[PDB]
Amino acid sequence: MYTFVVRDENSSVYAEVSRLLLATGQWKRLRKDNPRFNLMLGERNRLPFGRLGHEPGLVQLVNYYRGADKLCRKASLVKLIKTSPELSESCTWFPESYVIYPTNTDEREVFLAAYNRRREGREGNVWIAKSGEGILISSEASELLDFIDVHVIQKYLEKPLLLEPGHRKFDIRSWVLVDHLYNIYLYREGVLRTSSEPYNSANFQDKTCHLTNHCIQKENYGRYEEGNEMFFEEFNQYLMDALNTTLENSILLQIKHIIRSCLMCIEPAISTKHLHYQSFQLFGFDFMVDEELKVWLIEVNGAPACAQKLYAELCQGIVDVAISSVFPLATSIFIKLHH
Amino acid sequence: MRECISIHVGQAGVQIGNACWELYCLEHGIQPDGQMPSDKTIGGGDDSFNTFFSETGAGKHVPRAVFVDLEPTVIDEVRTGTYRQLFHPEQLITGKEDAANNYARGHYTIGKEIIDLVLDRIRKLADQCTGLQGFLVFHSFGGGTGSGFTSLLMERLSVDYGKKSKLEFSIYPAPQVSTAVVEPYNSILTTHTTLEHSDCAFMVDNEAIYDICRRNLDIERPTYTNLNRLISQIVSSITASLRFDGALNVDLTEFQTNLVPYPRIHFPLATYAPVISAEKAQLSVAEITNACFEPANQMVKCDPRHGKYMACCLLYRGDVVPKDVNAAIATIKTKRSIQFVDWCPTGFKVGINYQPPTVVPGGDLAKVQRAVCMLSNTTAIAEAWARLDHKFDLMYAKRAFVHWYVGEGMEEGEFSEAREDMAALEKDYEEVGVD
Amino acid sequence: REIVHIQAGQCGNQIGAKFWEVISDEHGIDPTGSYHGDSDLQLERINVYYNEAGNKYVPRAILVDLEPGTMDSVRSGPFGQIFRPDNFVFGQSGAGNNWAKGHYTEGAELVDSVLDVVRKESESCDCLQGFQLTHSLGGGTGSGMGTLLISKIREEYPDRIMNTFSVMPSPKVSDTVVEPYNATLSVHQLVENTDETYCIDNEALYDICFRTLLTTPTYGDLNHLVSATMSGVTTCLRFPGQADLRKLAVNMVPFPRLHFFMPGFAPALTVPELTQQMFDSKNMMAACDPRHGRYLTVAAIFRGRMSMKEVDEQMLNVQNKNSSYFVEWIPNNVKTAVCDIPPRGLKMSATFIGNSTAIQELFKRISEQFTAMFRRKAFLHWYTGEGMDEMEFTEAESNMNDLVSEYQQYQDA
Amino acid sequence: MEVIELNKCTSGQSFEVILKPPSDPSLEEIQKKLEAAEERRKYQEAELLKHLAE
Ligand SMILES: Nc1nc2c(ncn2[C@@H]2O[C@H](COP(=O)(O)OP(=O)(O)OP(=O)(O)O)[C@@H](O)[C@H]2O)c(=O)[nH]1
Ligand SMILES: Nc1ncnc2c1ncn2[C@@H]1O[C@H](COP(=O)(O)OP(=O)(O)CP(=O)(O)O)[C@@H](O)[C@H]1O
Ligand SMILES: CO[C@H]1C[C@H]2CC[C@@H](C1)N2c1c(-c2c(F)cc(F)cc2F)c(Cl)nc2ncnn12
Ligand SMILES: Nc1nc2c(ncn2[C@@H]2O[C@H](COP(=O)(O)OP(=O)(O)O)[C@@H](O)[C@H]2O)c(=O)[nH]1
Ligand SMILES: [Mg+2]
Ligand SMILES: [Mg+2]
Ligand SMILES: [Mg+2]
Repeated sequence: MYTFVVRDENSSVYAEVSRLLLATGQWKRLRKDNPRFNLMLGERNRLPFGRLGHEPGLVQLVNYYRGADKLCRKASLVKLIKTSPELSESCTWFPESYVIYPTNTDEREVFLAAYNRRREGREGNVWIAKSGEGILISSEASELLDFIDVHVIQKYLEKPLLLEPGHRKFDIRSWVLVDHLYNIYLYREGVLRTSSEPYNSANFQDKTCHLTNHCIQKENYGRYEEGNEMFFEEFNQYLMDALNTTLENSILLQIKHIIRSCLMCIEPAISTKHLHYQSFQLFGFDFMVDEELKVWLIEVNGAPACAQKLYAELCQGIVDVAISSVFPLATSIFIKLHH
Repeated sequence: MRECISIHVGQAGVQIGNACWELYCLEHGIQPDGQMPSDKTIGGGDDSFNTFFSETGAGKHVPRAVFVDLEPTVIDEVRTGTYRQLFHPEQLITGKEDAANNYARGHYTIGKEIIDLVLDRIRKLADQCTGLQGFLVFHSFGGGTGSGFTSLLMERLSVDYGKKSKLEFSIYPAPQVSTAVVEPYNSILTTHTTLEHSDCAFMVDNEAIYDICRRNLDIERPTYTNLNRLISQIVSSITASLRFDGALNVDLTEFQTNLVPYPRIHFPLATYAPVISAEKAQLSVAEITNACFEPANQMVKCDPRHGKYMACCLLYRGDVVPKDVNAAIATIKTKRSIQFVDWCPTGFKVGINYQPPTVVPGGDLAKVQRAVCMLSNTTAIAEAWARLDHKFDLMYAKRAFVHWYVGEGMEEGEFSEAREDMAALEKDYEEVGVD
Repeated sequence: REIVHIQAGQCGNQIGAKFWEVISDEHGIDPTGSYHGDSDLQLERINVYYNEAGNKYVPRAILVDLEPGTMDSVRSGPFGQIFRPDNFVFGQSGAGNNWAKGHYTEGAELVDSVLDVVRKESESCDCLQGFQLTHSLGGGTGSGMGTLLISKIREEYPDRIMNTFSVMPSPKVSDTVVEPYNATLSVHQLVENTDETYCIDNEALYDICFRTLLTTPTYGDLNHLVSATMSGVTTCLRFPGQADLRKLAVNMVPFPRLHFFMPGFAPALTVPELTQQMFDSKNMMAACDPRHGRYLTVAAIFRGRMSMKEVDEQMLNVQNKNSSYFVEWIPNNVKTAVCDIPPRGLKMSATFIGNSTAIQELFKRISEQFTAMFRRKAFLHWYTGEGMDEMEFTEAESNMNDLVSEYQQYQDA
Repeated sequence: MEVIELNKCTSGQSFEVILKPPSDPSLEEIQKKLEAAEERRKYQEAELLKHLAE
């Protein structure tokens, strides 16, 4: 039988993973400080990877890839994409972004240079600053740079795809699981997190309409769809009925390509293929879709939460492919993205 | 010719010492009788191998080495072994009861009584030296003698020979081949005391060697003999630049100069390829060089990809030409995750000896045309400190076994004092390799 | 690395005699002291327990009792003639199952004669590592005089290791009414003056003989069981494995007072079977259930030709499947040694040595019998009649109760 | 991609590759600490022997 620990209680996904392992009967939960485990559901910060893989006669597995933070912090991702030969700045699917430091390694000057080339040509100059709180959408760099009070200034997508009825923008979230063999698995069920407010290009002040976070939106809500969560069957039907196309063709192909590009770029840096311990990890990818049905990467979440409807299925998927493949027990829900 | 004196302390140091000097004799064509047919200088000479061997009038070549253990079981084997006639009895020093895996007993209680005798024997060797470069110190981290007496000796050597350089070869404790529970204590205690006296320390983790022995030489339960035979190959590769004509690492001070930009961060990681079983029935320059960046070939299990380099040296033996090395480096520079500190250039110092690696007859390591040892100062080795410090913390929180140390005259304060220094060391590594 | 062996009282001498019977066979020595072995591996550490005389090997053993009975019995059956005749030290009074007599009165007049024999054996030791005593805590001589010997040996050899094989009172089987007094007073001494104490219980020894293993067991059967264990725990000391009493104690004893060990033995059985047996409660010789506490440390010794890679698999398996029973805060607290020479009649064997907090059950059991009698001062006059003060009883009781709570502290940590 | 300091000999050769540019206690103090520990031992043994004499 096998043993595991729980480093971070606040995790909704692995809280569910925890129960289903215990339920199998063949898994024992030791106390967090007990170093005689096979699986570690670790903390989000300063996880001690250095101590893993040194207990004799114990195959150890951890639910995080050391170094995956290169992808999952917004300053890191920008730096990664700009400097990686693989991305090669040949990333047409990532919004023009710049890394700015508060006056309190920086590219504030090149940002202004691009901002001004844009305003000479009368091209749309709306940008977004980020690092529910701490975001400002402005059509002018002065209003962007007095938020200087590490941040990322990113070109705002002024022509997003808007759902009808409602004239409302949305975000897509994909869940991706990478196992110990660095197989890339895409959860077939994504979710669209919707705005319940019609989009308005004249007013960026009222942020909620512009933003799609379930947090901000919470606070019309649930009028078009429940909890502003449209899943893939409905959205695919919408695309067919409204734009005479499918989710697979118009959007999913681009999503799979982006997921592949990101994870294959960092694979030689984080792979545990020839290590003394091994890693798997669940990621949440966030995308936005413009009106020409082009997909843009917004952010990668290293510690993602799931949608209530799907907490059951996804957490079972993790136990099956990511955990039981290392520690066997006594119509896949994943799409395998090959290399 | 500038001489080098080797000091082997405790069971681990002495037994590895045996393997090294056996291998040295094979590499130089010195026989167990001490005669060296190729050496036509007799009872004399300035040659490079003379840095490790002195010569008697009868043409006997004698190791510039001292063996010291607090009990006689291990060194008595040297006294009666195949290469027994190589050493003068002066050289082998034994006490009669050991330090019982107690740092305090080795450093204070027994160290005080045998330190003078040991220094006097070392002095005898130094007196035979025209120019003395320094010492090479072999010991375990976990033994009472290996930890406790070595740290005492290092302090005294700093006094007696202030100018001279000191290099350690240290055995990191591994539970698979260790019978002592208190090793974490002895390791951070000896590391604390010995830190400001060591110019460069090469750590070898028994866990790494054990695994390399099981998986590459297909040995189910390696013995010390197996582990030491392998360790001596790494040690030989490291010291070959002293015993042979070369221009890279010819004097002990080059090691610190080339590998250590910071005094406290003087623990280079070693990696060795190829390791192939004699049984089993080849690797190009680019292949063995690329192997050096594989965790499974490292003397310490850690992940350099998540650390920063400060220096890197490649030590080749056997057939290797410079253009091949440059080529291999270029292809690796592309594929693998190698990063250096901002204040250091991203470069390699390379040494090539034409003599291929030697192997003990009847051993497990098959002879290799080409072999390479990489020495890199990486912040990733700090993983080994954290591992060791954690085990320390677990026991010291309950003061487990602490009474054995206080009872030998140590203060509980020295425990915390040592632990604090280790904590500072960990931070030093973090500041340097993490952004 | 010489050890001096002392056996005291009837139980002490009977068990001690069987021990020398067993290891003499292992080192191939015959009842005259002559060596007739096939291997030179037998004599490489034979000095640890024997003196060389001359082509004859003599046990460095000292036999002690307050009555001549048991000593005569030792001298009668083989290997009775191997012992140095001037190492028999006996009186004539006996101790009448009275700890006070053994410790203070009858024992005190005999104790100097023992120390002279101890001193003469010690001077022919190139470097004495320490002493081992075999005795019982129930009676008067082994318990009372035995702990007196330990105290006086500690005074003259304060830097040497003192180990005991101590037979403790049984949960349900007793043949001495005043046993809780003798045991509690002994434990008080043991806690302070020994480095390691192996706890032996006769009921446990009997159940093993009666159930697992041989109907109608006798003391000879129980004594043979103890000897097998004693042979096992000392295998590393007299064969080529690195190692000595002090190194053993350093790794087995995290806290000075908590040095009471539960010994175990196993067993055509296989390795994996050996390993799961030696950890079983019914293989325990101290009638305490390891499942009622946690292991501070564990030493296992395997004897014979066997796959040592397989043995390490088995050792790790068992801990991993029972990590709840080992303390987390003592990393790698389970150790294993292997010796290639097997005990006689067995292809392979395994000896278990556990430092478990479960041993607190023994002392709290001793404590509850002691307090039952002492609260009514029952049979106390036989002890105060030899000069003892009641306060010495109160102190012994308090110390052992302290011992119990310390085991509980680390069991929960 | 530069190579420099190529020293060469019968035995072998050495050189450097660069891929990118950058951007004690006295004998008395030891004696004192060894003697202090010895004194703490002597003291502890003294207490034991006093305790035993009692
Ligand atoms: N690689 C290797 N490690 C060894 C050898 N001998 C012992 N060790 C390791 O060293 C530690 C024990 O220290 P020893 O060197 O045996 O101790 P010592 O220096 O003799 O110390 P005392 O015996 O306490 O006086 C354990 O971790 C062993 O695994 C050896 O021959 N080779
Ligand atoms: N360039 C851009 N153009 C238009 N909208 C953008 C944008 N960048 C971000 N957004 C909007 O910002 C919202 C939230 O941004 P973001 O996801 O970076 O915040 P966050 O990281 O705190 C939540 P999470 O971590 O779960 O993604 C998204 O719903 C998206 O609609
Ligand atoms: C109450 O009395 C106790 C002391 C004497 C007298 C009876 C018996 C028990 N006992 C024994 C036992 C014996 C036993 F049978 C069962 C047991 F659990 C533990 C033993 F030690 C043996 Cl094994 N050999 C004996 N020889 C002489 N007595 N004697
Ligand atoms: N295991 C064992 N126990 C014994 C033997 N002889 C006596 N005992 C037990 O020892 C206990 C009393 O201790 P004993 O040695 O006889 O008293 P002492 O002579 O004053 O030390 C009683 O329970 C006896 O049954 C024996 O040969 N073997
Ligand atoms: Mg976020
Ligand atoms: Mg030793
Ligand atoms: Mg009797």
